[PDB]
Parts: sequence; C-alpha cells; structure tokens
Amino acid sequence: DEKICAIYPHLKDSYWLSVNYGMVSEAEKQGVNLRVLEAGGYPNKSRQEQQLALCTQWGANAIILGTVDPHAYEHNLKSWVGNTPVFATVNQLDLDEEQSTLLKGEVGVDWYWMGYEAGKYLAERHPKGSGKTNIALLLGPRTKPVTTGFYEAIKNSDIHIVDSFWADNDKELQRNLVQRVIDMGNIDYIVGSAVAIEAAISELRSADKTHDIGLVSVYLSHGVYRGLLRNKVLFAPTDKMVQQGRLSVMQAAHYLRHQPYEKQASPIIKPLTPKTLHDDTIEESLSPSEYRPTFS
Amino acid sequence: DEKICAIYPHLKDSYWLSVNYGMVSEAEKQGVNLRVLEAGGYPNKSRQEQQLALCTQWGANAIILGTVDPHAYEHNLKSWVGNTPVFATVNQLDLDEEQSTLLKGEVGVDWYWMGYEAGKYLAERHPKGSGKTNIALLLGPRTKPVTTGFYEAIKNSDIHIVDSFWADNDKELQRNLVQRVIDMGNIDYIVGSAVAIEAAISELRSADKTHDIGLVSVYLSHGVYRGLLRNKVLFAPTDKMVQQGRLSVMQAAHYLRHQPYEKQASPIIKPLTPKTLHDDTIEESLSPSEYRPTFS
Amino acid sequence: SAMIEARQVSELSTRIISSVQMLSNAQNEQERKEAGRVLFEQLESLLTHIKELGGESFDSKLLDALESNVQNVINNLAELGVTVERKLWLAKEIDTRVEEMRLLSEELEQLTRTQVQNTSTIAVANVTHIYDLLEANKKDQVYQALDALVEVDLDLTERLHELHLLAFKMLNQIEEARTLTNVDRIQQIQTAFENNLKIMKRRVLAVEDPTRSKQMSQLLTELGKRQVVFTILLQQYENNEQSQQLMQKTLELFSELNSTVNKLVDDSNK
Amino acid sequence: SAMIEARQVSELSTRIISSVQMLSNAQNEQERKEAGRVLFEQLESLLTHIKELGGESFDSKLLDALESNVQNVINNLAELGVTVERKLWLAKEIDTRVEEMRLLSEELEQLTRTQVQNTSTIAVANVTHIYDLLEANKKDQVYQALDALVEVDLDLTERLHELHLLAFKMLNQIEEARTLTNVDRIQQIQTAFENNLKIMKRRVLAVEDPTRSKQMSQLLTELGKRQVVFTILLQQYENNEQSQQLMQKTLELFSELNSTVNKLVDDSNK
Repeated sequence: DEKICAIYPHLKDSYWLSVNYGMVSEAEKQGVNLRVLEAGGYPNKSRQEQQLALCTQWGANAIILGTVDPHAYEHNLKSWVGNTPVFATVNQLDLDEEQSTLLKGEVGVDWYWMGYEAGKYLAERHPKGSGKTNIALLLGPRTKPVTTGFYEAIKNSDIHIVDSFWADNDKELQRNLVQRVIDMGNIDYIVGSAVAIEAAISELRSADKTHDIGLVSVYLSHGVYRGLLRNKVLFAPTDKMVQQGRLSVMQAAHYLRHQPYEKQASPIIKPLTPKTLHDDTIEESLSPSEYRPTFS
Repeated sequence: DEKICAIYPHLKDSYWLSVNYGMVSEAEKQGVNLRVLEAGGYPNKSRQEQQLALCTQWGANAIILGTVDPHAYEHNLKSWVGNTPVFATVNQLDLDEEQSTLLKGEVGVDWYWMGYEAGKYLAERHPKGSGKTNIALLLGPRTKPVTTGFYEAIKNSDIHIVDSFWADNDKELQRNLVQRVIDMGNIDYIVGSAVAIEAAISELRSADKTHDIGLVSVYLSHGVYRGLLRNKVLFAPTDKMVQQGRLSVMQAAHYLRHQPYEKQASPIIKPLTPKTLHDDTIEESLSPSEYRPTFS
Repeated sequence: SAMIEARQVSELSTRIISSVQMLSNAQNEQERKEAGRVLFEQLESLLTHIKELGGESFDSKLLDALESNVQNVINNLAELGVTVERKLWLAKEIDTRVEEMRLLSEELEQLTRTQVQNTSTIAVANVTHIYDLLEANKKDQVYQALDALVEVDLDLTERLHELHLLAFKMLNQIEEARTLTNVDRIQQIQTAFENNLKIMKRRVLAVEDPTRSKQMSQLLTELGKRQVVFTILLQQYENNEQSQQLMQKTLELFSELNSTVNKLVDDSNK
Repeated sequence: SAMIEARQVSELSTRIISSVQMLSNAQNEQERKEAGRVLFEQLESLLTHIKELGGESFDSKLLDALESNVQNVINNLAELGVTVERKLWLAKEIDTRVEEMRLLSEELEQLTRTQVQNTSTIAVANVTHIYDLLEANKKDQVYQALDALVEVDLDLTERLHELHLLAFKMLNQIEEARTLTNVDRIQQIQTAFENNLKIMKRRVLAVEDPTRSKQMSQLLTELGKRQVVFTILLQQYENNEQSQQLMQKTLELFSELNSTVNKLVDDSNK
C-alpha cells in the first residue's frame, strides 16, 4: 500500500479536526497507508520543516502539506522532501518555478469568497436605503481575502462597519474583544471568525444581550454549527473541511496509481442558516461526533 | 441582623459545596447576616487560623467552624476568636476544658456509622456461607471511623477484604489505585470514598469491566449520586450534607436569639440504593443543580 | 630601619587583602562582624608601621603622596565593608518580601483551582438534572438545559482552566525569584510577571462571580504592589557587582601604596 | 642588588594577582586567551627576577624553600587557569543541553494543550448530537449519551487539564534551569523534575489514546535522558566554588613566596 504522509499546521480546532477526519476516512476507503503529523501550531515553522523531513525518512510515496506559512518552503521544499510529490491542502503553498516541480495537486478554497458570502448575507438583509445598520469586525490576526470579499459584498448596502478589532485567533482573546463590542452598545451584528462567534454566543447570553446583537461567522465549526442549529447564530459559510481532506487524499492516491484527477480541486462554498442545515452539506464539512483525532 | 461567620476546611467538592448551600440557605430563612470563608484545603492550618481571626475583626456575633484538623485550636481557640461563640460543623473540634468555654454547639455525624452502613449493605448481600466474595478498599488518607465501622459490619459475613489501598483524596490519585485494582482482576466490589467511586465509574467503563466489579461508596456526592441514579453504583450512605449546614446555622441563630436548640445535633444517616433515592432525602444531602458557591 | 617597616608593610598588605576577600564572602551578620573585626586590627597595624616609616623621609612630594595612598586604601576597605553590610540586608529583605508574595500567589493558585473544581461538580449536577427533565418528557427544558451546558458550563470550564494556568505560572515565577542571581533572567521574569499580572487582572474582572472576583482582584492588586521585589532583586545584583569592582580596586590601591612605600624606602639612602 | 630584585618581585606579585582575578572573571574564549596571555608574560618576568635574586644567596635551606614556593605559585595559576577553561565549557554545555530539553518540553506542553483543545470541540460535537437524538424521541440513546458526556468527556476534560498542568510545570522548570546558579535550588528542581517526570510518565500511559500516548511516552523518555543536565548544572557550581578557593590560595602562596624572598634578601647582608 502506498504511503501518504499528511502534515497540518496544527490539529487543535473544529476545522482541522474535520479536515483530519476526511483525510483519515478517505485514506481508508482509498486503501492507502496514512500517517498524519501536526506542527505545534502556525508559529512552529521549524517543527514543520523537520516533520516534512521526517515524512521523507519514513519513506512517504506522497506528501500532503498544510503550510504553516504560504511563503515558507518557497525556495527550499526539495531540501526537505527531496524529490517526493507534494499536494497542498487548505492553505496556499506557493513555490518558485524551480520548486514548483513537486506540486502534483492543490485542494483549497478562495477565502475571499468565504467573507463575501457572509457579506452577501448581511447585504440582502439590509439593502441600500432600508436603514443604516452597524457592524463589528472580529476577523482575527492582522489585505486579507476574508476581509476584502466581505467589503466587496457590503459595497452599496446600507450596512456600516463601525469599528474593526484584530487579535490572535484564541478564544480568550476574541472573547475580550466581543466584550469590548458589547460595551459600545450601538452595534447590531458581529461578523467574526468561528472562534469569535463561539465566544460571542456565551458572552451575549451572559450579558443577556441575545436578541440584540446578531452573529455572523466567516467560516464553520462545531459550535458555530451547533450555534446555528439552536438559532444562536444567523449565518455561516462552509468550505467543506471534511471534503477538502478527502479530495487531497484522492489526488495523492490517483497520482501514484496513475489515474485522472483535478490538479486544482476545490469544494464549493455553501451558505448556512439555521433553517437550511442540509445533512449531506454538513457531513462534508464537520467530523462526526465522538470521532477522535486519528493519525493512521 | 446577627453576624454569623462560617469557616470551612475548603469548598472544592460535592460535600462542602452542599454543606455551603444549606448554610447559605438557612442563613437566609433564619434571617441572619452570613459570611463564609474557606481555607485553602485541609493542609492549610495557618490560613484557617487567620480566617478565624478575620471573622472576629469582622465582628462576628457567632462563628461556625469546620476544623482543618481536630486537635488544632485545642489550646488556642480563644487566642483566635477571643470570647466569640463557636459552633463546630461536620468535623470533630475537640478543645481542652479551658477552651471548651466557647463551644455553644456541634453538628456532625459519627463516620463509623457511615462505613458501617456500607459494610452492612455488602454483608446482607453476602451472608456467612453464601460464597466467598472479594473486596478492595480505597478509603483515602492514612484507626479510622469509616474503616472501623466497615470492619464491624463485615465481621461474620463471607466477605473478604483482599487488599486495601490508601492515598490522598484526589481524583487522579484514586483513579490510579482503581486501575491497580482492576488489574488484579479477582475482585467483585470496590468500597471507597466518593471520589474513588466516581473515578471507578469511568475507569470501569473504559476497561469495559462494568457488570464485573460493584461499586460501594462510603459517603455521598453529586456524581456518586448521579452514579446511583443511573445504576452505575450499588450503594452509598448519606449524612445529609445540606442538613448539617442548616442545623449549624440554626444552632448559632437560636443561641444568639436565646431560643431552644440541641447542643449536639446530628442528622440521621440514611442508606441509598438506585431504587431508593427519595427526593426529600437527597434535598437534605446535595445542593441543587446550577446552584453556585455563595459567600453571604 | 626603613627597610624594617617597608617589608613589614608589604607583609601586612597581603594579609589585609586576604581579609577583605574573606569579608566579601561572609554570610551572616557574624562572619561579617569577624572577618572585618580582624580586618580592622590588621589595619591599625599597617598604620603604626606606615607611620614610623613616615619618619625616615621628609620629601614633601612623597610624604603627601603617601598620606594620600593610605587614605584611599582606607576609604576602599570602608566602602567595601559597607557593601558587604548592604548585601546581608538585601538578602534579608528579598527573602522576606518574596515569601510574602509566595503566600499570596499560592492562595490565588488554590483559589483558582478551587473554582475549576466547583465547575466540574456543577456540570455533573447539571447533567444529573437533565435526566429528570428527560424523564418527565419536558423536552423543551431539556433542549434549554443542553444549551446552558455548552454556552455556560463547558465554556466556563475552559475559561477557568486558562485562568488557573496563569495563576500557576505566576506562582512558579515567584518561586524562582527568591534565588535569582542572573540579571537578564531578573529582567525577563520581572516584565513577564508584570504582563501576566495585567491580563490576569483583566480576566478575573470579567468572570461573573461576585465574592470570587473581589477576592482575586484583591489578591492581584496586593501582589501587584509587592512587584517592587524585582527592583530590589536587581540592587542585589547591582551591589554584588560593586562589591567585586571594589575588590579589584583594593589591589590597585595596595599596589600603588607600596609602589610608594618603596620610592620612600630610598631617600633614607641619601 | 638583592633589594633591587626583591621589590621587583613584590611589585610583579601584585600585578600577577590582579591578572588572575581578571582571568577568573573572563567570559568568552577570548577574554580568557587574553587576561591569561598577559598573566603568562607577567609570570616569565617574576621568574627572571626570582632567578637573579636566586644568586644573591647560597643557603641550602632557603634556596630550596624558594624553588618550592615558586612552583606552588606556578601550579596554582595553572590549576586556576584550567578552571576558568573548564568553566567556559560547562556554560557552553549547559546552555546547549538545556535548549535541547526546552524544545522537547515545549513540544510536550503544546501536545497536551492540543489535546485539551480537542476534548472541548468533541464535547460540543457530542452535545450537538444529543439534540438530534432528542428530536427523534430516541429517549434511550439520549440517556446513554448523557452518561457518556459525564463518564467520558467531562472526566477526560479534567484528566487532560491536570496532565497539561504538569507539562506546563515541567517546562517552567527547564526555563529556570539554564540560569540556575544557586546550588540548593538546583538540588530542588532536579528532584522535582525527576518526580514530576515520573508521575507524568504514568499518567500518559493510562490515557486511552494510541498515537498520542506513544508520542508523549517518547517525549518523556527523551527528556528523562537529558535529565543529567542537572548534574552538570552542579559541576558548574562545584567548579565556580573551586575557582574561588584557588584565588584565595593564590594570595597565601604569594604571601608565602615573599615571606621567603625577604628572608632571602638578607644573607646577602652577611
């Protein structure tokens, strides 16, 4: 059986836990020998470099890689994996023409469209001249696709972005910001990352301000999902985290087995609202309950 | 309103959280001004001494005290509280004849009877000549009433105490022991502290050994209770933690208001089995759900 | 007879130095009282001899350069003897002030642990309750209960673990502080303690729990005050630095003193 | 002419000492190469002079006691110069070995945090599932789900927080170890690290989670090995202790040397 060694930036959130599930699931169905490795977290550049090297020593026939930083490995990939085939996942892995030799496939989604979708939700909710509406923007770390797309969908929409707060994507950090927003009390919606919306759900209950501030997530996760299911969230787009995981394994398997496969696959973003959670749509986004992180 | 200052060894478990609830509840009904203080934990002698002194500076009209060590304050109580009235709770607070001047009341239960009750359960389950049965004894820290009484109720009962393990009363410590017991695999019951039974519930599920080892608790707590409710536990006695809390407040209030009150009150231990959880019996043992630690 | 004293001086010079070193590496306010008390006597001798030798010549330029070399050597042993004095005090202060902080930090660590503890019990109590709601087929209240379990308990369990983690770190810092000799680490821990303290102070204020938030905010503001222990932790270092430069000075001064008692042993050869 | 060299010796004696002190407080393998290289030249001079002065007398008893005093003084500066050499090495070793351990401890802290993280997500996923079970009125599976929520999730959430707390402590220790100068603290941290490591090693083995338990057991056994960094942390101290005694010895030897170059400056007066 072909050996495929996947490598994530980390595996501590709903997202990558879900990508993992698909990668592990397909890896089974696809009948290949999987081995997954997770860096300490996005700031762990060194760690991932060694993991890439470790994947090679393991004798990986193919390597799926979720970059910890786009421009990393741009001029070094071969000095880590050698001549092994690499397939990018979730994150954009750009390499120089000399290094682009290894890129046998890419699975991902343009996050501009993720923010756009969230933007569009709000825009149709409040068209031009229907009445000024105030927004808060907790999108995380410091141009950004999610942001750009959100702005483009707002253009000409009677929706006003009062303030915008950034901070790492940690729960306790976002929670803090969410509270900061609740205090300026003239806002009607909080467009933020899944972790921020998650925080806002509790913070808004605690402050009893539920029904007073709407929550719009810029992406999906268990929690933001369960939040939707229980009308504690208004909207969230899904970029099929589970599916992205499968696709990547499929690419890698097909390539090695000399089969046809889209060199640049990408699931189809889908909007989610409480009354529109379609089973088959979430089955390709979030890992099943009880499912725990698997590494082979 | 009379000022009553209660003092616990700690407030980190089902037990004292429950005592607290009753003390706070009655303190309300009784119409007195309550103020509760908790030492860091049982080993925090110094801390409690200062809290006793702090209660006095606060101007406590009466002080309820849950000793952190029986023989502590035995020859010093007055040098801490002065001439203020002290009422012991839960734990035996013995003082020398000179210091016994302050003891206006005591609320407690003889723990020998707690262990006895657990013992009796097992004894009737396996009388003399009905067939040898093996027991493990996770009773906690290192003669002990609970132990003595358990042994007395076993005397002449075809029940055999294979081994006995002691360790602090921490979850992770008991869990360890519980696992040690599961490995010698020739045991049929584990008589232990609530924290140990709690641990055993999970450990026995994990090891799938449920239905293979019975659990008997030597006292009650949410968890051991919920364990009973869901047939994951066989037996547990209750020494009415909530009630002990009330009684103590009642004493203190009555004394100050020159009313009649039992100088040495003590609830009535009651046995608990899954099919016999009487509402009124637990209402006087465990704090209600959602109820959170209150200090006034 | 001038050679009789010169060598006598050169001889006592060496025994003095080895007495200052001894003074330096003294620990309690006793080894200090001693290594110094003998440093004293040895000095009163370097003087009687330096005085007699002060008669075997009358060169204005040299007799003054001698009077000068002896004073500098005296002020030095003096300034140094005060340093070893200040050292013993700083150690007394730091060791004291730290322990004060430890008792507080330890209380806070236990107070946050105590809360993590409670959250669990309540989650269990909270789940038990759902079993009842479920029995009575009060299906709405069940949904509502599960909501709370997540929006409140599971969420609090994390927030509190995080808080207890900081209080734990903040304690570990205070434990290392009392034996901190390295200046860079003192620098690091100081601002780390200051930053941690700040976020900690903020995290607690947001925690919806009356008595507990005050308790902690108090403990925090109190620790915040004894934060100066770090400054005095530097002075410790700053002072031991002095104490070493002074010692190196003692040698140059004794060298200079003799380089003059010699130029003086002549002139009595004229 | 014997007085011409005697003072010359007494003079170079002082400049030598101040050169050994300098050698002592040297830091890189450069300030060492220097303060010592000049210590060398200053010595080759103390010798030429000590040699010439070695002619102004022929007393068997004294000429030998001199040859002896000079060798002892030489072996001393030698043994001391080696100590300052060994020091620079220990610092290089420790600083290196510690960082190795840090990277590991840090990996373990993140690996345990990562698990605490997952448990939460899953608890939430697990509760979400109950909403479905509840909808379909599959009341049994609901009871069963709530059971698991407590017997498994809420229970794991605690066990993992506890584990992550240790890994956190174990890291804080390794961070303090690299600048540990105090012997008692080195003693304390060493056995604390050893005890913690042990329970940690046990807690992980019990955690039902394949890949993760191996990962951690590995990290743990690996850290367990670099545990020796503590022994060498002592040698650091043990050696700096030596380095100080030697310095104090240098003074007694130079004192003894001159207390003999003097008894020698006579005999040329007979």
